[PDB]
Amino acid sequence: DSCIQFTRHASDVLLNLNRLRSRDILTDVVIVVSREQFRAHKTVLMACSGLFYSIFTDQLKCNLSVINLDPEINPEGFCILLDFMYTSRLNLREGNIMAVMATAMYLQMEHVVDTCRKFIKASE
Amino acid sequence: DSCIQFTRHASDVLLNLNRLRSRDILTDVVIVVSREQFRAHKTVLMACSGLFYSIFTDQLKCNLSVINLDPEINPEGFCILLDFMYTSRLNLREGNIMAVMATAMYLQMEHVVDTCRKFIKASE
Amino acid sequence: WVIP
Amino acid sequence: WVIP
Ligand SMILES: O=C1Cc2cc(Nc3nc(Cl)ncc3Br)ccc2N1
Ligand SMILES: O=C1Cc2cc(Nc3nc(Cl)ncc3Br)ccc2N1
Ligand SMILES: [Cl-]
Ligand SMILES: [Cl-]
Repeated sequence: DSCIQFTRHASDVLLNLNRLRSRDILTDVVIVVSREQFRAHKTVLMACSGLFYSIFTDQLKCNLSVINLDPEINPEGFCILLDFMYTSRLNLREGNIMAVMATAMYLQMEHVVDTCRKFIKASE
Repeated sequence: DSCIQFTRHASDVLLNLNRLRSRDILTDVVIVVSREQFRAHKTVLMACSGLFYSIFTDQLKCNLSVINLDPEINPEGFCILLDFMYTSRLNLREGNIMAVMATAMYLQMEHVVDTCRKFIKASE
Repeated sequence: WVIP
Repeated sequence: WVIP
């Protein structure tokens, strides 16, 4: 086509979706990770995670307001990944890398799994 | 912070939200523009438009499944802008620029209004 | 704005 | 991935 493109549009959209998340505006699901609860937008979760895409396209699970993750999932690792979904920024640290990688594999977040594998390989 | 950032994340999120729109997955509102209807995600509309942000943060309108725009709004101009919201690409043409600019002013989409004003100024 |  |  003969379209023009606004370079910052995608980043500005995500920044606004994160602002809605911070103010708990139009969040439509609670993700339960053991004793912790995380409110989010189903559409953002699906856009970032192969697991959430599969969950919310299911004819029964699409209507659930609460999703319980596997008990092996670490709430801090989930929190780091939820923040990454809404910001593009990943708080990857020596102390959390194993939990973040395990959570990203479970959530099917391929690019996160890739950088975790590379950061681990560098320290061995 | 000491975060790392994935450059393409925001673009990939928006691409996936557009895929959900194309398959009519988790759309939660119909925007009525005269005889035409447009299905969308309230969160994406709010993230792109000052008017939709104001509408869906209203304690009564947040719960509406149908929103009727002003009868002066052109359905083609709205369609072009809805596509821009989900893609960052704007199909701006000599034949549609007046309708697109009028629709972007109504929707409160400041960057679109700005490029329309500049493209009009160049042709005068 | 750019030519994509 | 980059240093933002
Ligand atoms: O690593 C990742 C990230 C991700 C996101 C989605 N999400 C969607 N995929 C498609 Cl094709 N259409 C709409 C949506 Br929402 C699917 C798989 C994966 N794997
Ligand atoms: O030209 C534009 C585009 C736009 C988008 C929003 N959307 C939001 N703004 C804020 Cl501050 N927080 C969350 C959301 Br969603 C507000 C105003 C405008 N004007
Ligand atoms: Cl990822
Ligand atoms: Cl805009």
